[PDB]
Amino acid sequence: EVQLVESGGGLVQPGGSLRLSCVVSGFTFSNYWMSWVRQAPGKGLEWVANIKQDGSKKYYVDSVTGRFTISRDNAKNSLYLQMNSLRAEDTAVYYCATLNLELAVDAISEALKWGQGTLVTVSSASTKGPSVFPLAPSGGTAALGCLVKDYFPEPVTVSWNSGALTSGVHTFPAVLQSSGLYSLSSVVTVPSTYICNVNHKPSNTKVDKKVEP
Amino acid sequence: QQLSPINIETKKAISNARLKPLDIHYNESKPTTIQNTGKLVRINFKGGYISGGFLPNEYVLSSLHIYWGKEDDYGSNHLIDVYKYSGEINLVHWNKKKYSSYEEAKKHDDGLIIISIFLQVLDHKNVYFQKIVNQLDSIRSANTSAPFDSVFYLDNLLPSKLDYFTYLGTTINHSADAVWIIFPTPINIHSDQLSKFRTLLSLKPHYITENYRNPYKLNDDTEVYYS
Amino acid sequence: YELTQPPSVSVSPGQTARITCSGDALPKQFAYWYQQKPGQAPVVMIYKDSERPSGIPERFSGSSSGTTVTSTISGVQAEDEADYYCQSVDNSGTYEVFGGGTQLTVLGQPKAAPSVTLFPPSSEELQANKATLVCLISDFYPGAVTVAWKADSSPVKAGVETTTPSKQSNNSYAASSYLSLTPEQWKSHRSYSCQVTHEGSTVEKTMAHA
Repeated sequence: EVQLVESGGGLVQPGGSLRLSCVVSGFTFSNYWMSWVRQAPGKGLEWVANIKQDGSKKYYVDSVTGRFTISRDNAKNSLYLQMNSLRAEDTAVYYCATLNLELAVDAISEALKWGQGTLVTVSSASTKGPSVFPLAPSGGTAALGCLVKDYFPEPVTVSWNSGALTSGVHTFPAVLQSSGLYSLSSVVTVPSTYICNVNHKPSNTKVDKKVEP
Repeated sequence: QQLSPINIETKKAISNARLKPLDIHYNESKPTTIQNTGKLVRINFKGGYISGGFLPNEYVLSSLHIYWGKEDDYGSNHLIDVYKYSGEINLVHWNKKKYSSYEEAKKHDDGLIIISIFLQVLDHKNVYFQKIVNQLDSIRSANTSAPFDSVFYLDNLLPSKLDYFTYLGTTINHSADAVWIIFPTPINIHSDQLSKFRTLLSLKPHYITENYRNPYKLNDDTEVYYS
Repeated sequence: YELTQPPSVSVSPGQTARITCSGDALPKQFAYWYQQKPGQAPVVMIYKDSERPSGIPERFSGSSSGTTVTSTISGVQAEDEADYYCQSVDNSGTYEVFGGGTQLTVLGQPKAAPSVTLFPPSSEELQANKATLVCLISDFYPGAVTVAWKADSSPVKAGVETTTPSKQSNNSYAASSYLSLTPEQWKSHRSYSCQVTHEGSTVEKTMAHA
């Protein structure tokens, strides 16, 4: 099967530099033209740039030209993106994907999948890890959760018991407090041990909080 | 069930009335991209269709393929009365009406229909075929594709006379069943035009001097029809 | 070069939706259609104008005529409420482009009341000299509420942080409000309350200390 595991960057200062990457599996990466697409929070999809199989032709947006550059290694089976002189308007989720099936040898329909993306936040502000607090419980069901307070920037991933518990779990979108630090909480409803797995990557934090009554 | 290509014997091939005059409409057709597949040159298209003849409904044109050999007098996939042409062009059409994708089409015996147009080197510089030759710079390397950058009308590559043979065979790589439509009348080209196709590369590396496939035995339950 | 599609289209369940894109290079080039749901990556519904992938419902079909390409959803379901973007190249075939994006809103969604769970300040947070009351509001349609924090009948204003409503998977909305107190502020009342109002209906939850 096709998977486009989009690793890469995170928080960076304005005017700074980063290098995203996209490892691919499931189809002959060597045969396809590959392309980067970005999507800002609450905004539409924007094509950034593409590259020819051998790498003899690269095309970008009619902006962003002189600072962004694509590369690829077909042996290691991955796509790359250097980006310098970063702006606030480059703040987006960057997606690695094949778009054109006409520009591909032995084209397959399966190779049009998209990955999860990597968030690229550009901000003068500094990194801050969250304080995770337990939310204790008290007609046949109950509710408990974890409180991820004061972090920056996005995102944070809360799972419950290593991604085993899925049903009943609600991870709410974060408030953006006046202070400038994000803050959210994840809840799970249960029948009348539960451990939330908090992970803030830019801050590089990993808290696994046990909730008890 | 029956492998392609074959040799079409005119003596053995029968004349069926169901094979009516063919409706060929490449008016909407325009080339999207051109490719070096590692085996051959392939131009992808958007638009146009074939209909009438013996078809139950119209089949939309999908792609164009080109086959050649190391010698100018031996390059076609198909033969007619054991005669081999300089090269063969295939045009793959599929049943868009019935099936929801080209990949679903391959899976069925009524899914694909492939026209064959023969190339014969005759000391005549084909003005239309040259437009494909001009794109060969952009795909010299193996497994590379560039957009087709020229005004090009596909129905300028159709032969003078459109009488045809037909049989139930397969796609060249045997990936799927395909009803073939073979035009005996070829089109004229120059040797220098075909010469550039041999300067393409492939999967150690080596130039694609030839890419045709050798003929197969006609099965007991496979008959070739004629218009 | 840009692809033009209407930013919004409204339809009711069981009706035939049509979303169209426009562009000068559509006679030359093929289009693609991507559905996108909240907090998820784009997924192809149709490719090369009219080709459906395995897994996509038969509802979804694509047609093309000249400089327009029209994605069509028959017997539309609430499931299909999502953004749909069309994708194509320019006539050179090198510069890829997405359309503006079409917000497909499905009508006749029934009035859903908000579920409310109020969490008090944790035992741990009080040791840090802070106190945050967490009000979680889930499963309400349409996507809009108002939140009134009541410190023992008295309305509170300071330290209140309430989210904007967010579209979920099940197509109802969710929100969360965070009241900030000091330990003493929290401890000097017999009760606080989160009162969420939705379509002229105020449902509330309450907790004390002891």
